[PDB]
This record gives sequence, C-alpha cells and structure tokens, in this order.
Amino acid sequence: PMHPFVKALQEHFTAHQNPEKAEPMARYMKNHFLFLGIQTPERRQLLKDIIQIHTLPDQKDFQIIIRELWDLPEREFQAAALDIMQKYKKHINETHIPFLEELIVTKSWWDSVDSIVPTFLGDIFLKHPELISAYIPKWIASDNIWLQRAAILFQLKYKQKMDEELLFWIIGQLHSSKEFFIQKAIGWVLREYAKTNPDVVWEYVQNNELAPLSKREAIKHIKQNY
DNA sequence: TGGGGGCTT
DNA sequence: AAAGCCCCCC
Repeated sequence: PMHPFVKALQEHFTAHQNPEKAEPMARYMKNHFLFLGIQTPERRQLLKDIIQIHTLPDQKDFQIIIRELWDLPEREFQAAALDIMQKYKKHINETHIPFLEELIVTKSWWDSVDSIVPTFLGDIFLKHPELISAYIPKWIASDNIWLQRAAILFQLKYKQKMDEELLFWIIGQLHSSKEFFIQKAIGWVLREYAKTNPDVVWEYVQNNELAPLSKREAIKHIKQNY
C-alpha cells in the first residue's frame, strides 16, 4: 500500500477483521478468496473513518489507489475499491474503459464484475454509443468469461432504453457457452428485461436455443402468466 | 424448484 | 426504516 490512503485503509480493515465471519463469507464465493470477515455496513464505515481522516484523494490518484487495493489478498479490499470508484463516478469516462477491463479480468468473480458492469459500463455506453462496436464484439470473442458476462450485462438496468436487437444478438453469440456464469448472465438479463417487456422475452425463450438453465432462470417470474 | 442473511431503498 | 428482493446460493 505505497499510497498513504491505501496503507491507512489496510491497517484499519486489518485491525477490525472478524475470523468468525471470514469463513462463511469465503464459502459464499466458493473459496476463491481470503476474507477478513467484514460485511458491507462495517466495510463502508471503516472506509468512511479513513476518508474522514485523510479526505478523499485527488482524482489524479484514483486509479493508483484502486489498483493497489486490487492487488491486496483479502476480498474486502476489492469491495472497498469499488465503493471508492463509486465516489469518483463523476470523473470516470470513456478513457477509463481499458482500466475497467483490467478490473474485470483480474481477481475475477461475479461479485466484482457485476459491480463494475451494469453501472459504470452501462452509463459509459449510454453516453458514448459509438464505443459499443469497439468493445462488445471484442469481449464476446475474447473467450474471457467475465468480459463475455460484461457484454451480456452492460444493458442490465436499461429498462425501456434496452436495445432489443443488440441484446438478442449478444445472447445469440453466447447461447452455446458451457460456462455456468454465462448461462446465468443470459438468464438474469432476460429475467430483468422481462420486468419491462415480458412478451418479447417469453417469445425469445420459447423460440430460440439456450441452455435449459438459462431458460429456467429467464422465465422464473413470468411463467405463471402464460 | 423457488425462496432465503444480507443488502437496498 | 420497515419491508422487498436475491446478483448469488442450495
């Protein structure tokens, strides 16, 4: 934690770790990560304490801090890094897409990736429509399952802004994936979109090839209506 | 299947 | 802030 802010945060988090909570938190993530055992309320308070002391670092340092936290072993530091990224949301723009790509493909799991994609990337592509073709096809073809999940979920919260043709194209490109988290992402985005346009999702699921898992996930809340 | 402490609003 | 939702999990 070269940067003083990251050092303080690490010291403060470590001083407040809870071994009894570490185990179940770690199991939730299929043991891919060590945990300190600090849940979100306390994790955010501990971040608040440090901000109260140091003040939020200048925007020129924000990528440095986030990377340094990403390199720390315990998962809470990546969670804290995302809390921090949210506080800098107004300074995050299209020039940061490569930075966000690195975050997605490093220490990858659903918890970090879902926290990056629908909000930060979703907003970026809304403001910069021309960049969709520069990133989405590349992510789909990358064979990195987390970039693939990113391509599927960037429109997750769009509601009526959903580009249906694009969504169905992206899903079509990944419908044969044998990856659990891709099949789940397809199910999720379809299920979420069905809150807005259930008819189109129902017809899509009935008439197109998807894993049974994705079909089950997609229709779990609307099947009682058909 | 379909619903649940941890999270959100 | 009482109450709904659930990425995920099983």
